[PDB]
Amino acid sequence: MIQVESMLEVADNSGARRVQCIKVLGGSHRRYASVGDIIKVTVKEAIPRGRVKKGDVMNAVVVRTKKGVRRPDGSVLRFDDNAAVLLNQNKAPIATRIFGPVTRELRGDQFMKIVSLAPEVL
Amino acid sequence: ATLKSLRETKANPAVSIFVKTHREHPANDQDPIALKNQLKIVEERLTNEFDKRTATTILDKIHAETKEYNHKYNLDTLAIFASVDDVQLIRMPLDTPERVVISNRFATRDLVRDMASAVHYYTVVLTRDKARLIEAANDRVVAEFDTDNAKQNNMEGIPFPIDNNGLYTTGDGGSDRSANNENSYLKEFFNQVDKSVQELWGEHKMPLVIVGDVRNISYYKEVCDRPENIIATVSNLTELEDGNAQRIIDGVQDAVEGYRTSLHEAALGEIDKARGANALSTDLQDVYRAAFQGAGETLYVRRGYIQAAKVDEDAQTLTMVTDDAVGLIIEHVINNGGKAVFMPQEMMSADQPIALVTRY
Amino acid sequence: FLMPIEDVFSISGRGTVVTGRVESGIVKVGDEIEIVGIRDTQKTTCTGVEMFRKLLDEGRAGENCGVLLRGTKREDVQRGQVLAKPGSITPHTKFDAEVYVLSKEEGGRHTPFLNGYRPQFYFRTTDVTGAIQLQDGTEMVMPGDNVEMGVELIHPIAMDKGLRFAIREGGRTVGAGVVANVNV
RNA sequence: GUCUGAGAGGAUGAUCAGCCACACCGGGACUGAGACACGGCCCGGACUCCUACGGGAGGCAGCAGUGGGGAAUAUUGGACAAUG
RNA sequence: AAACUGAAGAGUUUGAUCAUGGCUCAGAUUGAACGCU
RNA sequence: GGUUGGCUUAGAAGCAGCCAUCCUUUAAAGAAAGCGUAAUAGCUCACUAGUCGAGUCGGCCUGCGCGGAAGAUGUAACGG
Repeated sequence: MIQVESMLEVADNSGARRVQCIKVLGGSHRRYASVGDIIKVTVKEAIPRGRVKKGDVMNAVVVRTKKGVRRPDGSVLRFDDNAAVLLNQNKAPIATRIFGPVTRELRGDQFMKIVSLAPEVL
Repeated sequence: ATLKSLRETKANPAVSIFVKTHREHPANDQDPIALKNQLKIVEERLTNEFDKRTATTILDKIHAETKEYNHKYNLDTLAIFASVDDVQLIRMPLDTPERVVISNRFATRDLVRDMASAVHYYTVVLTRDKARLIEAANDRVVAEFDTDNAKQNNMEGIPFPIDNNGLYTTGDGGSDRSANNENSYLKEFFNQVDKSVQELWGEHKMPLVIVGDVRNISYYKEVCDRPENIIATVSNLTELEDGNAQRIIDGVQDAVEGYRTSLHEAALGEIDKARGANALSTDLQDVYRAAFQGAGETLYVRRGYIQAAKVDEDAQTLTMVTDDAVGLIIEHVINNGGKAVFMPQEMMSADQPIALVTRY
Repeated sequence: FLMPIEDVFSISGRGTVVTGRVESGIVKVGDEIEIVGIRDTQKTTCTGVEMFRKLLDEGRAGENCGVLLRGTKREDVQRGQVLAKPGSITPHTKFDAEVYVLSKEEGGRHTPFLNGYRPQFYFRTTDVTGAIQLQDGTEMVMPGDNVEMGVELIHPIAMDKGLRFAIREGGRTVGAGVVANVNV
């Protein structure tokens, strides 16, 4: 459960280190983003001379949450941080390296490179 | 001296010399040298292709006229239109390339460009205490709409300058400060100001630029009778009550240039419409032929597209002589009632620098 | 063997890779090939044929193999030239063509093709400005007709007698042509 | 040592020879007469690659050579016949 | 026997002069580049 | 049919606009009342002949109607 004004760690190599959610997309009163959900963020702290600069507004996908993700057997899977991966203007990853694990909720078409670049997929 | 006389004057030879020129010093140090170089070019061209007597006569007539030129009061281009009889000396702001054209007619394409770039508009100045209205053409104030304007005589609304003498501003009224009706009162004041502006516009329709604080501009916007007539809103102009009319005009210039840029951006869509209807010609020879036989409706030129060509009039062919084939096409289109639009070099590609929307 | 060049890039340690649909013939590692078109002809040799990030045994006709070159600095090759067997196919600029002018029902123009017309010619993977030059007795070509015309392109393009090109103005087709003679 | 300079000085430390230090980056040692080891080991790191996704591989500042940077610097040669 | 052998100035401040004093040049050198050949 | 009347206009052809609106073959047909064309082209109309058979056409005036006619707690603008 990510909402506007939530800090997320950055789980790729796009130069940002911390982002803040400024919009949960996909619905007029939509409250929360879980893993696989696309959010609007501002990058709040980036590495020097990186691709992304501090203060930029862009798209991200949540790739892990502390609330957890439910599985069809009823199990929950939680993480120690909230982490996103930055996206293009067409909601495609701009990453060449993914840090930390991700879940199988990113299986599909538009996050397949996130899945294939993650060190491990839960 | 005007575009009309220059276009309607015929000579043989008629020489148009355009010299690049600067407004400030020490940049204007090269204007004498640039003029002298451009005159050497035309002297040798005339001596080559007409004769020594014609060359020396034309150059003497223009020398006698350019000897007075101060070169400290230069504009951004110095144009010289010379014949064997008369010599005209004009200083144009716009721009041009240093060039010599010799033909049966003067190269008036830059004057056509300047004329086609003109915008006439109203400037409605709003404050919380007053409204002004300025009639404007490009850089200059035409009129400021005072009691001495004599276009406010049959006004039924309040004439300009409209002072906000509302009840809440003086204190008779009803609903004292505790009601918090300031916004509603100011909204109605701007509504009456809009009534006056619309009354004055209904006789001399031309677009309006709204100048004032961001809150005033927005209050006006949600109250204006014809909000689709507004071309620009400037919220960073200073001294709106006591300021000069010319000062307001100078403030609105970024907005006016943005509006011109938007007009060209829109003409892009007209070209696409003509291309879909297959009534657009982009080949230089096809454009020349269509413009020559009066079939051209709107010419679009890349703003600097100058091509010299071996134009044949009777055979109606163009091959690549006339030093300004594009200028000749512009002249034909203007003569046959069409319009010319000079689009910027990033709206129009260098691949296709000319496009004639034909009448059929 | 011939293959138009669509994309050009360079791989470190490997060299310039030129991708493209192999039109005909065969190309394998070690084959000598010349880069014909736009610029001047230059010879070179093949060192690698690969596609989908895996090395291929040999690039055959139809397949989209991207062939690697030796010593070409990725600036002497550009989109439009053909990777060709040496000697075969010569870069020309003056060629005669049996051009059919499209009517207004297949797109086309409402005005005829007249001598001195300069449209774009698309041959395989590039467009080049041309100069239609009708012979004696013809001043314009009615939309819907077909006639033999001479073309003077602005830069050399590798062509052979029988290759089919398209003519265009403003991005819409104004005719289709087939080369019938190449002159120097 | 090299260049310059009458010299004294000034500048400099390619090629040849001596000494030192380094071996993708940080750290630890093993074996050995000798190494904390350029084409050895272990751990950690960044980068490139392979993978069946569980895991693995690598280090031209050796000689050629490629990309890149640059104003600019060479062959992906032969033989151990000679000295080692 | 020998290693013991080596040292140049000019232009430019002034109406002109001498001095001072900077700037510039003629020499040699190079892991050189570039231009023409 | 003269004929794209003349002028104008890039065009200007019955039909942007301006000035005429004439003659001919006629049973009749306008220098055209509309649509249409960039201008042409094209389709009509006026008008005439034929078919049909008995009433029909258009203005003016008066009476009573119709549309124009959207609001907030509930019909809610004959008290029912």
